[PDB]
Amino acid sequence: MKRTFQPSELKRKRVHGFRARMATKAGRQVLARRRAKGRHSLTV
Amino acid sequence: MDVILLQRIKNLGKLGDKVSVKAGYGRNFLIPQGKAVAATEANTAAFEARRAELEKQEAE
Amino acid sequence: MSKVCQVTGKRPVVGNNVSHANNKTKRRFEPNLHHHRFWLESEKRFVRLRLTTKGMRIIDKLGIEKVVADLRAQGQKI
RNA sequence: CUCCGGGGAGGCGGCAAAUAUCCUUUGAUCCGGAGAUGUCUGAAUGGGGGAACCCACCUACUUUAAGGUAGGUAUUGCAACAUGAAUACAUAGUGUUGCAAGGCGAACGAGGGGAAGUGAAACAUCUCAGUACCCUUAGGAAAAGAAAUCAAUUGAGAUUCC
RNA sequence: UUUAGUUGCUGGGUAUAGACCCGAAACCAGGCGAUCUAUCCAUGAGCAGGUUGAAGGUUGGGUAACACUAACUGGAGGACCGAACCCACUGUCGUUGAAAAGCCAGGGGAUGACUUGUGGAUAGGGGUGAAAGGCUAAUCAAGCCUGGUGAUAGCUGGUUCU
RNA sequence: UUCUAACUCUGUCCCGUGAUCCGGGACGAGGACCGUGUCUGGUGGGUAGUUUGACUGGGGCGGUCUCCUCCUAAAGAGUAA
Ligand SMILES: NCCC[C@H](N)CC(=O)N[C@@H]1[C@H](O)[C@@H](OC(N)=O)[C@@H](CO)O[C@H]1NC1=N[C@@H]2C(=O)NC[C@@H](O)[C@H]2N1
Repeated sequence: MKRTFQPSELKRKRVHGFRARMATKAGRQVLARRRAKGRHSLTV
Repeated sequence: MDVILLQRIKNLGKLGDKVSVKAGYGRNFLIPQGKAVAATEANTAAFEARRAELEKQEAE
Repeated sequence: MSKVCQVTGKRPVVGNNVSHANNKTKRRFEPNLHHHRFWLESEKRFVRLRLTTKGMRIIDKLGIEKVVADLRAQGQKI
């Protein structure tokens, strides 16, 4: 049966990407939190 | 508003009289058309000291 | 770009509605703002300002030129 | 990598031994200070974009082929200058130059908004509490501050903290 | 009129704090989700084969002219039978399954209110719904994550040497 | 009743300007109305927070809930359904 995850890299980058996060204040706060926690990879 | 005229008005008076006028009449009609100006002490002194004769000269 | 009076600086403030049973809910009080065109002789033109009726009372008492000079000195495009 | 100072026999960073070529008393490795170089992304600022990519223009020098070197080309605010409508003076608009700003980061400060769980042995006034949280913005601290203040024997004498 | 207090140290009790420990269904604030699914927008793609024979047209009959009529053409339809494709009516099996919704044998639609790819829009007391309180990432009579938060529990359990 | 000068136009033309936004100008149609701020009466399950008793031969329905007199009450007092 069809499952929930149907991967598409263009959609992945446009929804969860670095520039998408930079575009809004809440996304910049997300990036700040992840930098403070010390994640090795900030975004997808 | 208290104003002094610079010309003649049919019911108000004429030529330098100080009369009490509703704020709208002065603000929207008289001042922006030059028929009168507000009766500040400086305005009254300036009108009376020099330009009284100058205004009285212009009949029409 | 806001409900702010150009002449006096008034703006909305917050308060409460109080009922007969003393229930309190948040509200705001707004200024009596609106637009008005003033003839300016020194520049031969009409200047349009967003202001309150208290702003008009101040303009009536002080003169339009003095008020415009004060706003320009405060740094507004009039 | 360079210079200056220290030091005086070993050294070629670690996982990580071996090995090779080796460097060094003409002073190495090492330690401290000052300089040189410093790709691409990122406020990213020549335009665009799915970050680390795609596409440009203008000068000066250089090449004879289809290029190379260096510099410049963002926006907004202020100032000077130039240009310039409806419209005659003007203003709006437009451009050049010069200056400044933006972003990040622990807590503490000031300001703009602001709950509910809970307690009241139920609950609406009240409490929780101007707390949690969101937004703007400083400084090494901030804020406040030199009485239109208190006191009540006619006395005290700015603000802050215990 | 009752005539020994007071300040330390240790211990028993009480009060304010999470106050002996573990346990809700909930409520509030700020963020993350339409790669599943619901509806919509733009641009592309798909539907073997066989039947039936609507409107209209031509010709001949028939009328004072109509009207009427026969034959031939013609190819309509949320038309018919039936593969692909899309569904899900019955039964057996499976139920620590091959599978967190299937296989097998039969079944329905199959040119349309049709099926489908790519890219977009709508975000939580909101969305969308040919309407079942259905769906909104295996979660829905109010999604998920992080904070208020160690919420409160007149209830249940547990509570360690002589 | 009339007027225009505040104010309105999701009406026409011109300029910024290469532009169905916007601003300025010229007209036209309205006009002290409409509309907005403060105060105030009405309406208001649209939305929100909550309440909606106990006893009881299970609960609900019915009955009862405070006071006085007699019996049950076992010759002092008190004694339940
Ligand atoms: N600290 C909280 C105290 C709560 C009150 N005590 C509750 C109360 O008694 N409300 C009643 C009630 O709602 C109703 O009358 C009745 N009884 O039904 C109305 C009819 O006017 O009158 C209300 N009374 C008041 N309205 C006034 C007001 O708001 N301000 C000033 C003063 O006039 C106030 N008192």
